[PDB]
Amino acid sequence: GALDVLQMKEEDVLKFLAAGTHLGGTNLDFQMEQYIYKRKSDGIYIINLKRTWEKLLLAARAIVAIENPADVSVISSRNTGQRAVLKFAAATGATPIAGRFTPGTFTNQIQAAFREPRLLVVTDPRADHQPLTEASYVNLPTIALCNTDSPLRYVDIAIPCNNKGAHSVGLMWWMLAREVLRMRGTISREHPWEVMPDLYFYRDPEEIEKEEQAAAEKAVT
Amino acid sequence: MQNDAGEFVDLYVPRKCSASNRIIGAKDHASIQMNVAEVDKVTGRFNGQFKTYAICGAIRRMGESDDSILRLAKADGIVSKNF
Amino acid sequence: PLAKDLLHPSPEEEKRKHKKKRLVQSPNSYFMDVKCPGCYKITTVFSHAQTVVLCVGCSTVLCQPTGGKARLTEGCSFRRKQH
Amino acid sequence: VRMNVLADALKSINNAEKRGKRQVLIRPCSKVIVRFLTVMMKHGYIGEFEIIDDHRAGKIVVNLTGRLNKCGVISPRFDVQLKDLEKWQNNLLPSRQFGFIVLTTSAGIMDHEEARRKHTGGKILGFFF
Amino acid sequence: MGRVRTKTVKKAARVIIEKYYTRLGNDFHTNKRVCEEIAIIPSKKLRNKIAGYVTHLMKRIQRGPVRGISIKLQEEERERRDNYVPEVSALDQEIIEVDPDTKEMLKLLDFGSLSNLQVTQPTVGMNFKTPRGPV
Amino acid sequence: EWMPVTKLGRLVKDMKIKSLEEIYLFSLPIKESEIIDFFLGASLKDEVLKIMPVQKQTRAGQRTRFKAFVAIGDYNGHVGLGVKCSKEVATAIRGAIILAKLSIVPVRRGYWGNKIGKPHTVPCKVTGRCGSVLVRLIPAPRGTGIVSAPVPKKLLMMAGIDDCYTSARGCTATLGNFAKATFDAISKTYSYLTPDLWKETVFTKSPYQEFTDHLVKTHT
Amino acid sequence: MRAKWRKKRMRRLKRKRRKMRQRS
Amino acid sequence: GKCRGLRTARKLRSHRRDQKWHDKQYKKAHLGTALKANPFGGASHAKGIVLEKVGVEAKQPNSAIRKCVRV
Amino acid sequence: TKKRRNNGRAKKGRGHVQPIRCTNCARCVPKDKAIKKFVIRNIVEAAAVRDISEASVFDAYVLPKLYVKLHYCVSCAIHSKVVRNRSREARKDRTPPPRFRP
RNA sequence: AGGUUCGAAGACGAUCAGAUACCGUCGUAGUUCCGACCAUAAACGAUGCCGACCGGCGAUGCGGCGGCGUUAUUCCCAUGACCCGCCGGGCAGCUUCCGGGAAACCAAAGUCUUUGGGUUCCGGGGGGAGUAUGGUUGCAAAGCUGAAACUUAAAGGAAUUGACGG
Ligand SMILES: [Mg+2]
Ligand SMILES: [Mg+2]
Ligand SMILES: [Mg+2]
Ligand SMILES: [Mg+2]
Ligand SMILES: [Mg+2]
Ligand SMILES: [Zn+2]
Repeated sequence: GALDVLQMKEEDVLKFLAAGTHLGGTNLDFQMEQYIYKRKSDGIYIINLKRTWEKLLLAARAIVAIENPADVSVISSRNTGQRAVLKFAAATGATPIAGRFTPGTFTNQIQAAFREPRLLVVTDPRADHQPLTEASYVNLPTIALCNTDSPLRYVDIAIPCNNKGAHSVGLMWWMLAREVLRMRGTISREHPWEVMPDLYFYRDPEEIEKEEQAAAEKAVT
Repeated sequence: MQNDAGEFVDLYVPRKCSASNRIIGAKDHASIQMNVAEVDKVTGRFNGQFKTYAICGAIRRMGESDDSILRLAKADGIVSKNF
Repeated sequence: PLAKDLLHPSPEEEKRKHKKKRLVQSPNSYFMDVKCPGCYKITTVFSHAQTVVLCVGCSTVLCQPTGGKARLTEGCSFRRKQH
Repeated sequence: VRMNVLADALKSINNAEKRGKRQVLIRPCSKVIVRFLTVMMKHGYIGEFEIIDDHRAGKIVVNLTGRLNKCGVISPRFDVQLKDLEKWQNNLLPSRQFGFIVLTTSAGIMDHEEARRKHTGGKILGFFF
Repeated sequence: MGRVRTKTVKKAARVIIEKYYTRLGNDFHTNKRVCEEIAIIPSKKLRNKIAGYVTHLMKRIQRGPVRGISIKLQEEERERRDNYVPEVSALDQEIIEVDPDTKEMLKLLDFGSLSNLQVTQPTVGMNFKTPRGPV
Repeated sequence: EWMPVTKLGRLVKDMKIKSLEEIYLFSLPIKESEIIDFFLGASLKDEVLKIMPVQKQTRAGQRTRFKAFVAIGDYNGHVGLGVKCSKEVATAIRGAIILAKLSIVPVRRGYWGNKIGKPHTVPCKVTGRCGSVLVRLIPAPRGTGIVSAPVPKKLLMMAGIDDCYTSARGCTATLGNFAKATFDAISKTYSYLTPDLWKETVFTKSPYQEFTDHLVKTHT
Repeated sequence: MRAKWRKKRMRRLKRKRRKMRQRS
Repeated sequence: GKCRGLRTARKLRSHRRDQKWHDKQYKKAHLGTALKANPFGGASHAKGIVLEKVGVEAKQPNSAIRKCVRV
Repeated sequence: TKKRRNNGRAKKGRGHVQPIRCTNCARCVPKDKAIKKFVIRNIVEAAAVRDISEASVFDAYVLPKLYVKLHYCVSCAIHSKVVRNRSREARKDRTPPPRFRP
């Protein structure tokens, strides 16, 4: 996105800094080197937020180019992102796959679990290498949410934000959903989106089993 | 194709990779052809027409697919020059 | 990266690369003016000098040859020649 | 040691072409290399190439257009008469519809079709198709 | 020893649990009395073995979300997933502890000089990396 | 009676895709043999190349399965070679026929020189490699026919090539590898880039996006 | 046999042959 | 590898003619001792006198008395 | 067939490595080829620590450790079960087995 | 010269159907040093040398260069010991659909039918045979060069299944 309306806003910058999504790993992939700003004294690589925004806009243009919203598939094998891809598919009408991605989903045409999408979006290339390689048998262009040390073997629209922080993953997924909705005739580009970014955040079970009762005690008293 | 008489004697013309300028084979299932939907200048909304990029299987197996897509989008104007 | 610009490398990788393996060879050394305290004259000394440089007006050593660079004696001022 | 500068340059160009690179650097430049690249570029197999000129033998950065299959060399510069140019032409070229064989002639460094046009032979240099 | 159940009983027990979770209970005899009309079991021994596994699986269900599908368990899961967005976001922090290098990155991005950012003092020592090898 | 489970197969069945070259343009894999017999109906000739009895030693002696090599292709520029091994000869034959139908590749025909009419020979010398068998297909003038060993001769004949010089190296007695190397050589006639293909390719709509509404209505 | 022991046997035989030839 | 110089023809022909002695066909045909050992002496046929009639036992998997003549 | 890339020894940029005698059978084994085990064992058995502590003249006496380095030819190493045959893929990892601290 | 240990030969004791061996005891030549021979090893990376190109990563040894800092003395910088990088040459290692190969595997065993950077040595089915003979070196043992008659349809290499394993 080269336009002035298609620019990162201060609210977006604040979300990005609060959720993290710029503190990469200590390892740098040579094909991810073009997204890094600088390496800290901690060894943590600092990812350029503008390059991340540009790649996210490129991914949004790739996604909205498909007439059937069901033809794009979102996969998160790791738990930190399954809720994000579920909410993303619910908002955008995509087809989600969470948890164990069974082999032969895109290639073995016999089982009913077989499906052939027109776009692949991946939370993490290391966690989701199995849908990555299978996408190479069916002519499937791929988007992935790649970190500084993510391999880029079968990735096409690699977004350099993060894959480790749950807050960062929820934020990047919510941001992608908001962008692909604003590109289509869904959001009016003026008021902020009514969907809170916390909705996409993965929560560890010891929060689910204590937060609801803490909130119940606060409400009842 | 295109013998002396002029007609194109070849039953198809294959696509060439938009990065490596390589012929995408008939059985090269690793190849892709994605569409990047450009928006209008004023509201940033999809306007129906788009632009198309094709990558051969060799490039997007050695890993250089993302760089090629970014370069083509930069050249065509999708990505701003200040990237 | 399939499209590294070999014609116009930025000065950072130009300076990190080996002197022979640069686009054009450039020596890593330089010439320096050396001020010995208590003396007015100025001696032009090679940055990688292999010999002990002495002031012709004072029996003082200015640099001690080492493996890579002549280590200047303490208290001695130095500056560059035309970058 | 290096005994054929042109062979090294052609091998570097071929390797960079095979690896999908957009630009190749060949370290030892020479008049023969510049003329060979001129023939290749005028036939459209390569793009513009720029000569980096140091006070030693210069370097060349060539813009690869991706439409090159092979740019090999014939190392012993065999004398090629016009009577035996056809055997060379059907031993080194993939077909008769495309491919060029560059040989250094008395009239200069030029491909085989120009040599046959002006009726002269010479010493073989290399082939590119 | 050798009391292990087979696929025939386990799959049928899971199916009749996920079809008739409301009617089933923790009593073995009640379950073996509902089986004859909610299912067709050719043998009495097979029927009561299925009922026993149903009792065990419903004990496991009431003590935890077994992989067997359950509409009440799934609606609880749905309520616990697509809700509990906190009334205040987790990303609207008043102050953000920012790296000076990231501050320079934001400055070059042109989004520097923001009142919500607090510049951290960068650490000194460069002592990351685990020690190499054993010992 | 053919019920397809594929977007591509569904588009083929309901008259949405007209030519096999339309599929070949986008490199879409064919995953069911009932796609092409709709296209190459009654024109796909069939020939069984060899029946070889592979064996696997077990506790109670050895058991034998029959590996069938089937090469098919209309004599117009399409060819395919399938290899299937099964217990029964007929089952292996049918499986190899289906696989040869699946691995149907297009063949590029060129001219030896002085392009006059329909092309007759390979556009340039192509090399196929499989195991230790190396097969090279050299362009030949009109009327020379296919000069080669019989096993590649029939495969080149059914591929639409009229004239071709052939040079083979290695253990050509290995009929499976020998046929597969020639098939690989035939396949990469388009994988070779030639100056008449140097024009910048124009991109058309993929059938998946061109017929996505009809796919949604029909291919549920 | 082991190749080394065939070598040793051949060396013994060669010495015997040399001795017999020298005896003439 | 092999030499490829413009004036290496002497070494190439020398190495070819030196290495040509290492295949059985050329050594047999050009050494001359195989001709000496051949009873026919380079002839297609020969005439002889039957000294005896002998039977030759067949090889191991077969079993027959091959009827030969000592000539 | 070449079973191991390193030929089962650590000699990389050397011509000759001095031999050592196997602690079990006194076989001349190259030093970089022999299996080395550095056992650090209590000089008394874990069953006898209490009795020695009771019969000690000192109150807080720290019992000595025993430091013995063992070298084995691969024959004695395999026969003594310190090393075991591994699958073709499982031969490639060099990480020692865990100490089983818990 | 010297000879402590070990230990060909040898002696004895065991084991065994036999046991000229494996095990044990003893023990010569030798193993040690100096001088003179010999020139052979699975002398191996079973992989010629020089040169160019073609992936990534983390280390390691040497030299040099640049940097927060900790440490040694001292008052500070030098200079050592660490920490983080860069460059050059090495021993290597991990990963890779670069590519190759029959495969094992190899970033060289790649850049090879799209066959040509320069050059050296060398193989032509298995045996006979590294034998005979000749020549030559050596005190000797032996080293180097090295056939033929005849015989044979296989011998071999890598991998798969099975069987078997003191
Ligand atoms: Mg073995
Ligand atoms: Mg050695
Ligand atoms: Mg003794
Ligand atoms: Mg050479
Ligand atoms: Mg032989
Ligand atoms: Zn031992």
